[PDB]
Amino acid sequence: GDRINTVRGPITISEAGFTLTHEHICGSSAGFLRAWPEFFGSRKALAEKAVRGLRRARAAGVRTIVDVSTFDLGRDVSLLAEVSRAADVHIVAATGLWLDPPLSMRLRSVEELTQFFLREIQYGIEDTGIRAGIIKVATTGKVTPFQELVLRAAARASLATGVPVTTHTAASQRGGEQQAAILESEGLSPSRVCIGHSDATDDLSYLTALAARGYLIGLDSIPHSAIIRSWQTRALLIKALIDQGYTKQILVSNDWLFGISSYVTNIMDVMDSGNPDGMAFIPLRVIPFLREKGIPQETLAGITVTNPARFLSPTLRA
Amino acid sequence: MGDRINTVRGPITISEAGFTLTHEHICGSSAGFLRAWPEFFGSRKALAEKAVRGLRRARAAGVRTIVDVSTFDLGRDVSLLAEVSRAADVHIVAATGLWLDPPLSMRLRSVEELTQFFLREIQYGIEDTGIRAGIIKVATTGKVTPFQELVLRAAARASLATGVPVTTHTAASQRGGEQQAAILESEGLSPSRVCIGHSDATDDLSYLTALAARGYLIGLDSIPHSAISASAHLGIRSWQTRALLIKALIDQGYTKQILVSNDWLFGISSYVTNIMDVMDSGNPDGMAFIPLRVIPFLREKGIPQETLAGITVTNPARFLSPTLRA
Ligand SMILES: CCCCCCP(=O)(O)Oc1ccc2ccccc2c1
Ligand SMILES: CCCCCCP(=O)(O)Oc1ccc2ccccc2c1
Ligand SMILES: [Zn+2]
Ligand SMILES: [Zn+2]
Ligand SMILES: [Zn+2]
Repeated sequence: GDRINTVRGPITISEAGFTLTHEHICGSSAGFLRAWPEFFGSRKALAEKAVRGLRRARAAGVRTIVDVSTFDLGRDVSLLAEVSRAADVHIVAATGLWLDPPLSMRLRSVEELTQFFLREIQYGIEDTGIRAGIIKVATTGKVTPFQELVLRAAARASLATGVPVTTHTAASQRGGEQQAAILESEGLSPSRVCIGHSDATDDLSYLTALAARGYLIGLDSIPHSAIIRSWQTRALLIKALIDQGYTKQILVSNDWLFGISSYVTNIMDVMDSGNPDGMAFIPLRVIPFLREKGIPQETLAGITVTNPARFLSPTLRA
Repeated sequence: MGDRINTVRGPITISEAGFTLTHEHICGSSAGFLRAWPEFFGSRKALAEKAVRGLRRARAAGVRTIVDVSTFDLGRDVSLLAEVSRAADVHIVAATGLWLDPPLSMRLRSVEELTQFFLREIQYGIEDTGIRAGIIKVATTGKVTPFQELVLRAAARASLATGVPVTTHTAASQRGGEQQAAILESEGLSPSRVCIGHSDATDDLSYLTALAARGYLIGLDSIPHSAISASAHLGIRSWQTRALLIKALIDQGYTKQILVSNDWLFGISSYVTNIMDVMDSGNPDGMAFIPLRVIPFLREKGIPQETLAGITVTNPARFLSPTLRA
């Protein structure tokens, strides 16, 4: 133990089950949900939609999701705890920073950012006692100077705790290469890192090189195509990496959410009509699509159960 | 409305406000930051206790009310305001609006949506506290951005629907007040509902008097910032220079347009670490700087006691009093 922190407390890795490693309850901004809950109809309406959505995902086999909403994505761990309890789905909460850090974060040193990430992992988030079980970082283009500080702080928090790092990248710009250079310079093992949004390219050699270095490859936005590139085209990247022998490097998810304020108004209605399966898109469409392309059950179980368990269990490090 | 002002302890009558500092902060931060990382300030309790000591000392020096012009995106925590207002027994008026650091969920909103957010905070309450804003704070860069113009129009519509005043953050060295006033007036807002803030950062009396002559309130609100080289041997600019702008505006006949404040804080995270120690070293009086140093300096220049009382009492009362909506 080696246990994984969830918003309801620690769980053993055998409890994690079928895990979606990149999801959101709500994509927002710090403070926003509590200051303007009517933007989502109400806090109650958002909670009830998320409960129904997680209960839908649970009925399709999901047992754990990783909500990679950070501070600056408006993460509200008390909402996560509520919907987790009512849906009987484990939710792992995140620390780190995404692409919208306020001034009080932008002006911090790497040492200070490290103590904030560590506080959220070791002590708890806000006054809730809920501890993060993953560190989420986002970078753009070439890593900005501040984004490099965040990566180094993330590496340092991970190295003290064994909790893994998952990233937001622009795959069309091959952004994981710069992320990997920085994280390795800190001494972080690639086996502690998921390079996410990696399904947003056709450049397989970029993904294969990262997997061959030990990185987990986050093919985590497949339903976003379903809203030229078909979602089945993105799904075939999973088979491509399987076929090259890197199934133990693959993590798959929807990158879905149940409310969104960090974008144009009503985008949630467009997203939901584009993907009515929500977070069940992965188990209900991608998994059977991979099966009829000849992927065996043992491999799919490895990807959806074994890999997330290894990824999320704190190590220390191989 | 009429003769009642919303505070973090609930409504009070005009007469209760007394000596009022119209531009102050308990904590200069970011949305969510204080609750997510209180040990940045030592602890929430350590920050509350520092604010309470500070407000008590300002109260001993005569202060009865501060206006905390911290917006959502300056990390306003009205629960913290209410706690320290009650412990110090000093009225605190809370703000809505948006400052210079709106997150994505604010940056992508329409004017109609921002108008609703501001109305929510004035008419219903901030977050789930029931505490209603008594002022609308807006900030612009020198030249107003498209989003900042949206914020100004929403602030005007909220002010016109509720009667609560608007107070602004400007770059005085770029005459920021003039672009703001033009946008506000294009929405039909009276200049008498608007304070143009940080106006003591300039020595351009022509800029200050023209705004005053249109009925704007002039926020000479950061006097002690001057109290703490460069390559060109530039020097600082003393706090007495800033304070003499008060006398200048009195001598031009615009006594009734002057608001005076410290723009102080008891914690700050929206700046490089350790700026708070530097500020407290430079101005140990905190928010008491106005009553303990500025008032006697102006008295010493022949300004009558009753003129100083009108500036620090009557002008804020007239400005804060909700004005115009049946
Ligand atoms: C800016 C959208 C708020 C949620 C961002 C979370 P993400 O970095 O994982 O990826 C997303 C997630 C949802 C999106 C919806 C519309 C457009 C782009 C989107 C990108
Ligand atoms: C920029 C972080 C300070 C919070 C904003 C307060 P303000 O914009 O109303 O005026 C001040 C108030 C205090 C300040 C202290 C150091 C640097 C800048 C300052 C600006
Ligand atoms: Zn992302
Ligand atoms: Zn995401
Ligand atoms: Zn300001």
